[PDB]
Amino acid sequence: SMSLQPLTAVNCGSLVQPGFSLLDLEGDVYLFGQKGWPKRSCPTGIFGVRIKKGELKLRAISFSNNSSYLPPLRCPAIAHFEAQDGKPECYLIHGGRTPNNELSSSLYMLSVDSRGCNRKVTLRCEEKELVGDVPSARYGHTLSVINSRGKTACVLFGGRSYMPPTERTTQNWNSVVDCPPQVYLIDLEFGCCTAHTLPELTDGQSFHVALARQDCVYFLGGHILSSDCRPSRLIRLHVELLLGSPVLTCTILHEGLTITSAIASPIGYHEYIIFGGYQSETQKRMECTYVGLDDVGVHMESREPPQWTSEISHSRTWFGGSLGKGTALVAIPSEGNPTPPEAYHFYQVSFQ
Amino acid sequence: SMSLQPLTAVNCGSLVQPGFSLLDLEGDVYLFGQKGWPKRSCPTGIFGVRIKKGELKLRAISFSNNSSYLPPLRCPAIAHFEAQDGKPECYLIHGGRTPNNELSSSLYMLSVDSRGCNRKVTLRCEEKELVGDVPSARYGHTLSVINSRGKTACVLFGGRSYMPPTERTTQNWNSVVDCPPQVYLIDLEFGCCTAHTLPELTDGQSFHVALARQDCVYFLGGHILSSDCRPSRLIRLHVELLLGSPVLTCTILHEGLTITSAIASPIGYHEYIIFGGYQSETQKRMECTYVGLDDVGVHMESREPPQWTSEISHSRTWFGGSLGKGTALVAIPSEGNPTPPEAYHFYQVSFQ
Amino acid sequence: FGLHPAVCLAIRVNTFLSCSQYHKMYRTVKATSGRQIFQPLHTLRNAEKELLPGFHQFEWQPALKNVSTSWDVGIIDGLSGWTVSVDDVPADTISRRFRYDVALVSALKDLEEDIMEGLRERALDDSMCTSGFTVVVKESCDGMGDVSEKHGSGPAVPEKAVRFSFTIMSISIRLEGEDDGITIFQEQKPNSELSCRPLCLMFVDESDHETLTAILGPVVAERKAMMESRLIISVGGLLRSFRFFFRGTGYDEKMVREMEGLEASGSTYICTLCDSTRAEASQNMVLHSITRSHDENLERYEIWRKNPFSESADELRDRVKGVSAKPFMETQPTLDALHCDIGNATEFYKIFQDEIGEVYQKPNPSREERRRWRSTLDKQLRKKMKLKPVMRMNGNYARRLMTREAVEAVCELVPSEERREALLKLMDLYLQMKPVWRSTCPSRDCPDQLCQYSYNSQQFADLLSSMFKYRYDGKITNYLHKTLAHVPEIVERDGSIGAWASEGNESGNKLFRRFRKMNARQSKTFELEDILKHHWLYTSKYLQKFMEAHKN
Amino acid sequence: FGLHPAVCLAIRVNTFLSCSQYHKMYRTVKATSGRQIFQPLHTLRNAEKELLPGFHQFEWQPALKNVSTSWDVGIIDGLSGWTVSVDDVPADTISRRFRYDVALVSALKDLEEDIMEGLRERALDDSMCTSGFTVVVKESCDGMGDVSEKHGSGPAVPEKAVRFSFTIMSISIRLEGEDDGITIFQEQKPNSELSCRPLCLMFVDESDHETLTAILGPVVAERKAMMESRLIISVGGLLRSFRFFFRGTGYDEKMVREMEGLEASGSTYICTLCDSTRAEASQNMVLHSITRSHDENLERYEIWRKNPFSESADELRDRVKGVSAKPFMETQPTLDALHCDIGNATEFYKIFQDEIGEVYQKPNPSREERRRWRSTLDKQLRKKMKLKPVMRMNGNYARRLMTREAVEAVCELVPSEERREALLKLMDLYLQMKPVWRSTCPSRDCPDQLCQYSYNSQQFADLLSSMFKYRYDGKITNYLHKTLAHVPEIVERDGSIGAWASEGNESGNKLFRRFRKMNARQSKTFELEDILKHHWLYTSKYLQKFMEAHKN
DNA sequence: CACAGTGCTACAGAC
DNA sequence: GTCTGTAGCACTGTGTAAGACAGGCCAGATC
DNA sequence: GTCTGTAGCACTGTGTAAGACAGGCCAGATC
DNA sequence: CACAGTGCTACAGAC
DNA sequence: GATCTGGCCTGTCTTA
DNA sequence: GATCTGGCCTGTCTTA
Ligand SMILES: [Ca+2]
Ligand SMILES: [Ca+2]
Ligand SMILES: [Ca+2]
Ligand SMILES: [Ca+2]
Ligand SMILES: [Zn+2]
Ligand SMILES: [Zn+2]
Repeated sequence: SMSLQPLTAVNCGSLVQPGFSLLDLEGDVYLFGQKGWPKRSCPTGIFGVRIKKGELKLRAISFSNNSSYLPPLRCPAIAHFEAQDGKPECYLIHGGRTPNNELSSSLYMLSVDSRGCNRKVTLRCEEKELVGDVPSARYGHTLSVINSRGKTACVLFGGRSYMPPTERTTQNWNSVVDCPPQVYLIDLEFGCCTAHTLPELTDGQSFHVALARQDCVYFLGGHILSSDCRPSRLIRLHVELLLGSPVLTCTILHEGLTITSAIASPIGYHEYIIFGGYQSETQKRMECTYVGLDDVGVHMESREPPQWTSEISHSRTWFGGSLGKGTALVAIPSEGNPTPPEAYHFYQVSFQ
Repeated sequence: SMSLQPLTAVNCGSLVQPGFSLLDLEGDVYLFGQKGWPKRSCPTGIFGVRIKKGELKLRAISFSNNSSYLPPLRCPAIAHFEAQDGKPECYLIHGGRTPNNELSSSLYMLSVDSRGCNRKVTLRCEEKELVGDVPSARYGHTLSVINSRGKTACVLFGGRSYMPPTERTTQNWNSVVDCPPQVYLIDLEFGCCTAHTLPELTDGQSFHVALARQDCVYFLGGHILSSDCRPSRLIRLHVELLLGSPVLTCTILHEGLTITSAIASPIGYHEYIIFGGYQSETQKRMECTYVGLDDVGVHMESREPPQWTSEISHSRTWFGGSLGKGTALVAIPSEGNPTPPEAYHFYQVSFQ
Repeated sequence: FGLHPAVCLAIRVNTFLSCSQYHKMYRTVKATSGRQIFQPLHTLRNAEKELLPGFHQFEWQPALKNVSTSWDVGIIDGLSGWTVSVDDVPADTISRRFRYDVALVSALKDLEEDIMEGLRERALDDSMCTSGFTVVVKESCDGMGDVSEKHGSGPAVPEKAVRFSFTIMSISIRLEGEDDGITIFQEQKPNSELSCRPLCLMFVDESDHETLTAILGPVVAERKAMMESRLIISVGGLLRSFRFFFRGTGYDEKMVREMEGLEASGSTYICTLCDSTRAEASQNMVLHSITRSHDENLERYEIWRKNPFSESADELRDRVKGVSAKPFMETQPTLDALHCDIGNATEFYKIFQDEIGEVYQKPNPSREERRRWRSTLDKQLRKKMKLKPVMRMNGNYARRLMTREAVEAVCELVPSEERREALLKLMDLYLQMKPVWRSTCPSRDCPDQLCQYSYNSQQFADLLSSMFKYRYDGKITNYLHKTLAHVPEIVERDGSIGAWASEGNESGNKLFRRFRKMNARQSKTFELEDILKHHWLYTSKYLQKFMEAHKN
Repeated sequence: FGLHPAVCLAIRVNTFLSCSQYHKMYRTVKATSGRQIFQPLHTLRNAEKELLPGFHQFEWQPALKNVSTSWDVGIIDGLSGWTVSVDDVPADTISRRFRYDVALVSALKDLEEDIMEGLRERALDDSMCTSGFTVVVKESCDGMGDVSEKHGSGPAVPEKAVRFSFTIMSISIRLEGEDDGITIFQEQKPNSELSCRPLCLMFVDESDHETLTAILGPVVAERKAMMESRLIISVGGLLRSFRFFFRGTGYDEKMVREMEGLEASGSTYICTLCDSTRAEASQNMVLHSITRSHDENLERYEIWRKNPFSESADELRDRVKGVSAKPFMETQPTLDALHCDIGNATEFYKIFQDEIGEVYQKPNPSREERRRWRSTLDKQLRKKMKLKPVMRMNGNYARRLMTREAVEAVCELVPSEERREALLKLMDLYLQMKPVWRSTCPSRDCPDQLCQYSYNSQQFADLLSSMFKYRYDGKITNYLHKTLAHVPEIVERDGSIGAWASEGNESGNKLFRRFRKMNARQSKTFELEDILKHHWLYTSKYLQKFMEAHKN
């Protein structure tokens, strides 16, 4: 079953903002993307998350000497590169949006470097140069890793962006549009990107969930901005790395799941659990969903949700990320006078 | 010599006001006269003062069952009735001014009743009825006890009061005048008072120090409100109790001391020390003065003052009372933004 | 081509124009189209001295006891001759006032036109009927915090202020006989600013009972002197005799307890009007008669001081029902509509908070759970009812919160459908009895709710007893007790409750801040002397008629 | 008679009358002496639309990059098309603004009387002289706390506000050629409210760098678009070409650090203008050159991001001199006179406190004796110098405190008669150099102090080094560093310091509060839209001339 | 060297 | 000679929250 | 037919600090 | 059942 | 060394 | 069980 326990943020509630990332590296979870530019208390901007005794504590992580430093991107595409040859195990980030609202259009590989001493870990970030046909600066898109024969590539798809520089006006400045619906194959070196268009992917989407397994990627419910619809349909994409041009085919599967901005926590070998973003523009999704996927296709079954508190049930918005091994963290904005100033109440939900 | 040590009031800051009294009963000192009417934290209005470890602590005292309760008078005439027959040892209070600014015109005998258990003391107050020829309601006056062969009586003299009820206007409401300069002999029972006029006492005075010994009372420097002068002359008045009318004679002595509202702490058998009130309306007196008095007359010698701090030296006003055995407590108003809210800085001065 | 100095003085006062701004406008309108339309400044200074206190000649019969017979005094400093010796209590106060009866005759001479009109339309004639005038005066006083202090010269002064004011409610006549009294003028908007005339200004803290009594002593002396005499004033060409009835009702409860010798405010003795204890007022919530009076408090503190039966502290307090200080000012035994509203609203806020969480099953929650419930309640009341969370409960929030739709917005959070209807019934019961204490005249405006008050309050109390016993086992708020036990006899003794509320005085505090910022000399020696005068002008009927009469 | 709608509109705006109050007066003056003198309300609504932005036709050559070519836009919401999806960053903001170049056109066209008369007094003619105009624009921006939030409908909004404004400092002409430029108009009171025109208002906290950049993005884009084009405006009947120089100087230090990518504010790198560390500024107090620029901060944060030499965090930080955030807005490398004054005054306050107690002998005092010294200093400064103690140092207190006589009132408390001479010498040294950064033009109205500045600051620094080393061993205030090291070169590069202060902007905050309370609809959806327009009207030269000209 | 007032009292200029 | 307009006086309000950094100490991990 | 005056809309500001009291616990004094 | 506004937009009344 | 009791302390309530 | 080191904590400083 599933249980939620309320947490308490001891001395850092000023760092979490609706768009942030939680990276599970070697069992340790790292918060990435904080409000504002990195202060001097933590000049890196990446924190180690430790949950214990109903408390949520954050620790300042440092980098290595050969690493490039990193702006706190807000809604980047995040791909867990799993431990394999050559060097395990990266965490691909591209590209999000900057504290001053630009879009990065840069790829960053984030790995673990050394330990300890006293449970101290140093990370490292290689900003990997991209030669293409590079994809445009965007956010809300998704990035996934695929293995075929037995080469490893990275598929990139979706996202929003600002209007083209020709139509952009100081009165159009903050309006966003979906990028054209092409898929990008990023080799990780050679740092060569290729763009491929698909007859069945007729319009772009954003804030979808992408689940990859062994040379097949399944795109679940996204949000289409042109028609203002949340499609129930599921996309299944089959790639294959032929020397030397990547032939690539697509298909629409009948019914998937109507969600946007979800939390996909992994529980099993290739099985995840969806904790829910939003069904409609006014109604956040309150039900859980188990999604295991195999060689035959996707499977999907209802799980019973936990006893949602009145507060987390009547809240307008919510967000969070997976703490790993069937556990995730959710946040709720708080309203009070005076300011608490703890901006968010925190819960930890766990499956089994 | 003499030393001053700064104290700190731990929690009692709202109770001390410029006009208050410190009564030394059986070695323990009691604060009497607090700001406002008695709260429920101390429904008596009298507190026990304990100075230790540089801290000033107040403890709520209770009364007995047969005692009359007591308004917090502000500038009453105070006479330490010493332990003798019949009942020792009282503390005469008459009459001060009430929280709502009336003048009391009542006489209260304040004595110790029982102890302990855990250093708990209960007092008692008898409002002694006065039949006369009673004195008018006043304040800033003085009261002393005298013994002549060997009957005991109380001399009462000086003070201010509100203007007569015929000339008092709602535009004259708060203006005060010195009451006529008669001396009142109060027998302590029966409560028969008698007034006597003196050819050499032509004008009334207030805020003078009265030192009594063995059927002679010495009135030191007062303030005359008609001529707005502070006389440096000393008055010495000699009483004698012959039934049935107390013959009574006076004399002006060459020079005394030009002070008002002083602190007369006792150090010896019949010798006190004056810590200083005010010399002139703009200049508070900063020098000490030893005053021992005998059968020949009053004697007067300058002692060295303690090294006054800059704060207690540049203050506009000050007040306090004798903690006994050559020790006294002084208070200084404090200015700050925001309110401290500790209204007064406290010092303890001690001789030898 | 030309305006009457009175007209343009009313223009300048009623529109909040400062003197400097008015002059700025006058010179401009005088250089374009040279003919001066407005009057210069000095002629307005000359125009107003007929309107300020100290202009008309009057006399009392018999003469007022220990009040001077001069009739031409204007602005006095309220220190009243405080001798400034250094050994005495300090003169910490900056305060200024009108001398009471002079300001009274000024405010009465202001109502000349309305007195004459009320005489003529009830078809009474005037050679007649110059003998039995009766004026009913509502007086009011309130403290006020957050008053920034000026640099100035001296002396050092607190950052709080006390503001004593009054207003003329009604004026009637009883000549010749049988008639109770034929009301000839009555205030149409008694809770408005335009009918709350300032009397006394102080930079004093409410709490210091020493300085407040020193400043307010002469005023209470004048009040006690006026209950006996007859005023005689030439109004409408004839000398006429007036009587005065003073009703002090514009006091919040803290002030009433400070002023009547009672202990404040979460005592064991809760009521200002009755003697019942806190616990005793839980078992029986609706059956209490009004007993306390100023004279009885006066004679009870004599018991406290003399202690004629020689009992302990607690036995004596029980004997005296908590009168341990001497009462200083007579106060009408009534209720305050505004602060009662705010108190009952904060109580219902707490009840909603304790219904979102189900504190009738889980009797002891944590503090973070209570904070979480507060968060969810405030978010719900932001979505519907469109309220922001407030630091403190104020009147407008109380008005919008104690509606039926707000309760229904709350019930969406209460899980189980019995407590839902429980507190819904509670709210509609409360709304069936609110208009009785906030109407200007309940016997005419909402008569049936006046009639049904006893039974309604009975059911309210029993609903509390039954399904909220976890909250009201032995604890009640004072205003709930007053609202449930004393309303009917108050409205039957006085006639109304809302007409005598603290609303007008608090409304005048706004004007105090406004005029201190923009209508006075910026100095400690003069700011009060200016605020008082301009405030007195702003609340004059004679100057307010120039605004309306010259439109319709 | 009857007044020109422009005249009475200026009457209504410049005297702070409400629209409701103005109508209240208009009907009254129209009923007595029925001949209407003032105009009704609707004709003033018609009169002002020529004064608000979006009325005159203009064009840029070449066209502005990514700025629309429409010239008739009025008040826009600053969200600029924020798509309101739920998965995106929320639209937490209520903000309104004028589109930058349109408001610029409006203010410039407002200055056309003075531009023409400035042309005619220099005896330059008009068929000539239409090609080389140069306008110098001072920009300013400041946050503002304690802004009470409305109930309204939505969305939930913080209780702080940011207010971006600008003012036209000077406008000159360069053609024929040899002349540097012949100034034709220049601001006489640049630190006044009447010459600080509002551009954009937001309910945003200063601190949230995410929302502030989202609001201010378009504005900075328009700024960067205007530096190349030339405006063309029909002023004086003829089409004329203007160019613009923007100098952002109305920023306190905190905002300069926030907007130039520097770490704030008690850092190891203290100066906004130089690269010297804190301890390094103790040894050498007076010898530092200005090196930092927006160009170079932009160039340096790329060093921080890419880390091309693979150094650790601290080696990288000192290689980049504390640039770890991307600079977002170009800021003129100068000083703020007002906040510099306040900072140096609070420093001298602390020095007096450390001289009453003799902390140069007893190096570690307690907390209670530091509080005791504070009390004695405040009492002394109340007796003489007539000051009350302040919660926080402000400008007026700073002005009255840094006088000769105040130091002499302090010396009466210092016992040792050589430290008295010490800090007295300190104070006159400081007064010999304050007018250089407070004057509107130092080279004209205090030239000798301008030339004697290097030597004076030298002696000030050495007095600190010798007789106060117990305090300045390795720590200095940032403003003390700026005041001692950078004043001369600033005044030589720019011409003045006090003329470009933040004084006018802070003065406009006063108007923001006033208008929000008395000159706008009371709703979240409209109050900014009203405050912006009325504030723009109040700061118009054309409406301000009706006040002055029709007096003298 | 902020600056536009804050209201009252004197003291000139103007018929 | 009445009426009018301004100078003198002493003081007002707008300037209002977190972050940096050095030193001490303790807890948890390793030898 | 232009000009003019008011009703509708949704929300504003004045309401703003200590004291009472019950229960638990510890420190100091006595047997 | 506080109350006097806060400014703008419609919509009648008035020549 | 054990026991008792007064008074201090904290938290909740009631009005502002 | 002893030793080491990272990170927490407090207080002071700097601008608001
Ligand atoms: Ca009050
Ligand atoms: Ca109040
Ligand atoms: Ca600021
Ligand atoms: Ca500001
Ligand atoms: Zn009762
Ligand atoms: Zn520098």
